[PDB]
Amino acid sequence: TAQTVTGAVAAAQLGATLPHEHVIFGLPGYAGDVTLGPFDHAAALASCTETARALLARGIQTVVDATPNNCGRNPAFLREVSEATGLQILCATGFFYEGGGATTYFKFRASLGDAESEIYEMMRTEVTEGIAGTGIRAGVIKLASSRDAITPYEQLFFRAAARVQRETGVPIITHTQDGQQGPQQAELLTSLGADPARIMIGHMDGNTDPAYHRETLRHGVSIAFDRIGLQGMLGTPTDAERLSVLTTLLGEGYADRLLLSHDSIWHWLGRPLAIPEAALPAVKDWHPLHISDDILPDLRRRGITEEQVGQMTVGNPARLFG
Ligand SMILES: [Co+2]
Ligand SMILES: [Co+2]
Repeated sequence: TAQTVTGAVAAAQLGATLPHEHVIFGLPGYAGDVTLGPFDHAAALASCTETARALLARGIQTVVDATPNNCGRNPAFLREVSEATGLQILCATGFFYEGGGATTYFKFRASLGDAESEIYEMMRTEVTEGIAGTGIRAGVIKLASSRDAITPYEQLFFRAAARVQRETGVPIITHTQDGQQGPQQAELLTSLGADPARIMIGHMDGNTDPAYHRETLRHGVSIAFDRIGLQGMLGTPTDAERLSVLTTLLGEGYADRLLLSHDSIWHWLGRPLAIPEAALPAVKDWHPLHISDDILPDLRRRGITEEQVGQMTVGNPARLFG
């Protein structure tokens, strides 16, 4: 079964799934901006339930919320959104690339003792028992790595996650930075005995060389083109380039290892931030209805079959998260 924020759910009840999205999200530091950018709970609930309804209208029955522990993750809010709409939501346990922000805590602990075991205990507890005393369990572990390497600090989390994966069977989803380190993540996690049929290497659409994807897929893992709609921001490809690589890989029989998502943020934490005019095109399709309305029909137009589409959007998530 999949562990969702409203309880366990049968694999066959997951339905069409978006496997990497952010219902709410804050970059590390947002909490320090609380005076002028506090959480507007009513406004967030309204906006997020509206979005959940739009997804349910499109046949989407489950979303995997990939928000790390230090980026504003809020299981009780996700449960409110789920209970209000019927949309099934899985949440994550993990911390963001370091790299990234809010890293000083476990880096310091690592310097003074066995941080891997501490991380392992957090992950295990949040997967098996619950988060922050609420009884809401994480349904996926979230890992992230930097662009130029999986750093020794980041590896603490990879080794702790592999251990929890061996003991519980929990799925693992990842973040890759600027289209790098996919093969290394897959190789590291598999070498540690993690189950490749429960690993989704993320942000693989960030690289436009099919050979990079094929190398990752070699480890038996799945890969997600999960920032679909985010176009030419800070090195991201366009969707057209994404789909060009995807059609190639589909044509090589990889449909049962490919997944699709947006990495969208439905409500931003902190003060609202205005998108500069020049950047509007990059973010225009970066929202969770884009795959349903624009992408899937475009793949069908291209000769991708209904069976293949259902494999990416329903078959694979059932197997990976269920
Ligand atoms: Co990410
Ligand atoms: Co993300």
